[PDB]
Amino acid sequence: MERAEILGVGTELLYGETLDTNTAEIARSLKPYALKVERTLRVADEVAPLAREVEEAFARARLVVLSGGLGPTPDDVTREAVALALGEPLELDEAVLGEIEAFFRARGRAMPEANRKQAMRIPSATWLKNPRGTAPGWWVRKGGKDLVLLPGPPPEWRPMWQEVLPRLGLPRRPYAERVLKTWGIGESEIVERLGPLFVREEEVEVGTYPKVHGVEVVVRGREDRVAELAERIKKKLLKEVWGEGEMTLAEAVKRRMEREGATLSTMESLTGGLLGAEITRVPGASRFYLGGVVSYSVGAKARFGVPQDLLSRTVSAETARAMAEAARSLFGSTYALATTGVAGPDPLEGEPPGTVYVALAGPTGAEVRRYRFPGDRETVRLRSVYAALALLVT
Amino acid sequence: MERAEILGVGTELLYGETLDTNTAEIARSLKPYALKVERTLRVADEVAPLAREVEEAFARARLVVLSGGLGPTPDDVTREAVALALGEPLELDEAVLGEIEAFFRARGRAMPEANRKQAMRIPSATWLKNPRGTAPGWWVRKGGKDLVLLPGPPPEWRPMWQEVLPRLGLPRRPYAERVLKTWGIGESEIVEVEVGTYPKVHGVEVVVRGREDRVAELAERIKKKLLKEVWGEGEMTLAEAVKRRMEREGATLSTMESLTGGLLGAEITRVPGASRFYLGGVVSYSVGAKARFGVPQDLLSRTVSAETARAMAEAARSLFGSTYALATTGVAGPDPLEGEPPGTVYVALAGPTGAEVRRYRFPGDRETVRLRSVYAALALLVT
Ligand SMILES: O=C(O)c1ccc[n+]([C@@H]2O[C@H](COP(=O)([O-])O)[C@@H](O)[C@H]2O)c1
Ligand SMILES: O=C(O)c1ccc[n+]([C@@H]2O[C@H](COP(=O)([O-])O)[C@@H](O)[C@H]2O)c1
Repeated sequence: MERAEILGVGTELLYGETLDTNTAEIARSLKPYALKVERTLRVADEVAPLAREVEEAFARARLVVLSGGLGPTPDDVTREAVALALGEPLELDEAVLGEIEAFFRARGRAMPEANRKQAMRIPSATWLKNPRGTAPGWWVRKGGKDLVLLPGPPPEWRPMWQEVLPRLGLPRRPYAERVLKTWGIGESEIVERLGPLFVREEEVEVGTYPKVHGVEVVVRGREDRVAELAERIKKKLLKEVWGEGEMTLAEAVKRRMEREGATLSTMESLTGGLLGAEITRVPGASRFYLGGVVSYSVGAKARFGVPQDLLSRTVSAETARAMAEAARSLFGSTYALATTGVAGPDPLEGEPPGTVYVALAGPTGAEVRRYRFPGDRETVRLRSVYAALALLVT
Repeated sequence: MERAEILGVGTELLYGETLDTNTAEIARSLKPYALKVERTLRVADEVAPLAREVEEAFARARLVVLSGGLGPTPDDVTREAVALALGEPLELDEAVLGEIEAFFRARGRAMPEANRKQAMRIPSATWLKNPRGTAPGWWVRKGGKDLVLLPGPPPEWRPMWQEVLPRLGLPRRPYAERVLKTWGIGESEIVEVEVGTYPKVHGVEVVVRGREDRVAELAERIKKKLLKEVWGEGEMTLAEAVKRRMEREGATLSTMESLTGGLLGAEITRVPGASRFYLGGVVSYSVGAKARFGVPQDLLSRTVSAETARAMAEAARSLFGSTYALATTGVAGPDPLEGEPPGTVYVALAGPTGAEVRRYRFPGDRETVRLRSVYAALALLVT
C-alpha cells in the first residue's frame, strides 16, 4: 500500500492554540481508500522548513494533503512552499484575481494588495473554487502523484475536499471497523486471551487503548477481515464487552433502566458528584434518575444513613454496601450506586490513594467491587465513576 | 537556534479518536528555552515507520521528545523503534522488573508476562521513574543531544517531564506568560510582547506573553485597568479561590444541584483539601427529591426560577448546617423545561446574611450550559 501524507500548516497548531482537527478529519476521510497513513504533521509558518516537509512528504506518497496557510498575511506561505518543494514557478491567474476582487466588492471593500498572492498557482495545479472564502485551493497532478492544498477553516475546506476527493483516482478498498468497549480487564490480560487474534498486518489490524472507562479494542482494515476477526475477538471478550461503537456507559445504564422501567439514585463520596454528573450527561436522564447525595463529610455520611459503627472505616466494602442500601431507601429508587474511597494525594483511614469501593443495591440485594486504581486525584475519581456504572451493565 | 522535535505515538492520534494535546503541551512547556519547534508529528503504532521518524528527528535536533506506546501490547512499539533508530539492543533490567512486580502485588495481583517488556531499555538510556504507571520513561544522552521517552497518559508523564526538563541543561531564553482570569465581562469591553483575550467557560482570560521583562510590567498595568473583574492569575481556579475563602473564614460549604447533576460538587472537590470545608451536597434531579430535601411544595411546579434557586440554597444550608450553600437550577438542554429555553440558568448562594440569585442565559450545548452553570455558582463566592 502507498502512502498518504497530511500536513497542517500553522504555528499556533503546534502550540495547541488552535486545535488541529483538520489533519485527523482528512485522515478519516481516506479510510475508504487503499492508502497508508503512517504519520501526520503540523508545520510552523516558515517557508524553508515547510518546503522541506512538503518535499519529503511528496517523495514518499501517492497523495499529499495540506491544510491552512493560504491567507494573505506574511505568515501565509503555503503556496510558496509547495512551489519551492516541487520545482515549479508561481504564476498569477488574472481570472481568479478578478474573483478575489469580486469577493471584496460584494462587501463594499476594495481588495487589499495583501490578497494578490492568493491568485498564484503552479503550471501543474488546476484550481479548486472557494465560493465560501478568498483562498481557492490547488490540485497538483505530477509523476502519477496528487498534491492538494486546502484552506484551514473547515467550512471552507470540507466542501472543496469532498468534491475533489472522488476525482483523484485513488485506489478504493472496502473498509470496516469495529470498536469494542470492555471493562474489568487489563491490556496484558486481553493480550493473553487473544493470543494470535492480536493481528497486526497490512489487510487488517487490532489495537487497544486503555481509557478511564475500560479498555477499548479496535479492529480495522479490509471489510471481510474485520467482520470475522472482530466477532472472534468479541467471543473471547464476551463477558467484559459492555458496548460497541458510539455506545457509552451512561447510555448503557439508561437503556437498562428504560428496559426495566426502573429508577436509579446515588450516594457518592470521593467522586464528589461526578457519578451523578455522568449519569445526567445523557438527554432523558430525568426519566429514571431520581437524584443522589454527595456525602463528602463524615457527618454527611451519618446524616444520610451510613451506620455510626462504620464511620471510622468509610473506606470499606461494608460501608459501600450500606451507602448504596441507604441511597436506595432514601430515594425509593429501584437501584442505587455508591462510591467510597481514596482519590489522593492524601491517604484516608490509613488506606492509600486509588483504594476504591463501588456498590450497587437493588430489589434482590446488594454487591460491592474493590479496586486499586493508579492515577492522580482526577484519574481515580474518573475510574471510580465508570466502575460504579459498570456494576449495572457488567 | 537548535531544534526540538516532538512526536506523539498512537494510531488513534492520527485519526483523532483521541485528540493529541500531548505534543502541543510539550511544545508550550519548551517556550522558556532557546529551541525552535519547526513541526510536531503524530506517528502510527508501527515499528519501521517509527524508527525512521525517530532516526530522522534525532539527526536534526538538540532535543527529541516522544509520548506514547510504552504499554505492554503488540501495538506498543516505541521502545523497539527507538532501539532500532539508535542501533542499540533492548535489555531487561531486573531491578525495574521487581518494581513493576511490587506495583502489581500492591494491587493484589500477579505481574502478567506482557509487562516484562516494560523493564527493557537500551544501554544509553537512564530510567525515569513513573510514580503512577508500570512503564518508566527513558532519557538518552548521546552526542550532546537528548531523547526523552514518555508514557502517553498525562498523569504519568507530567511529573516525569517536570522532573526531567531542567536537568537537560537547555539554553534558556527570557520568555514568560501571565494569565489573568476574569468573570462577568465580554471580550469587546475588555479591549477598551503580545496581549490576547480568550473566552472560556470560567470567563474571559487575558493572556500577556513574550519577553519576561515586558510581560511583567505590561501585565501589572492591565491587572489595574481590570482590578474589579480579575478573580485570579496563573494556575488559580474558581474552585481554589473558593477553598481559599473557606479557610480564611474557617467556613463550611454545601450544595443543592439539579441541572448540573453533581458537576458542582465535582468541581468543588477537584481541589486537594476540599474535605476541610465541603460538607457535601444533594443532587435534586427529580422533583420528589427537591421536596424531600426541603424545597417548598409551592415552588415545585416552577423549578426554573429565582425563587426555586433561593429555596434550594436555603434547603442545602439548613440540611448540612454549612456557613454557605450554593444551588443551581435551570435548563441545560436539548430539551426545554416549563417553557424555558436551554441556557436559562439560576445560581444561588445562601449564607449568614441571606441569599442571592443570579440569572444567566448561556449559549451552547448540554455540557457547555452545565459547565458554565457550575462556574457561575462558584463566582457567587469569589467575584
Ligand atoms: O435544573 C433543573 O431544575 C433541572 C432538573 C432536572 C432536569 N433539568 C433539565 O430537564 C430537561 C430534561 O432533562 P433530561 O435529563 O431528561 O435530559 C433538560 O434540559 C435538563 O437540563 C433541569
Ligand atoms: O470517599 C470518601 O469516603 C472520601 C470522602 C472524603 C475525602 N476522601 C478522600 O480523602 C482525602 C480527602 O482529602 P481532600 O483532598 O478531599 O481534603 C482524599 O484522598 C479524598 O479523595 C474520600
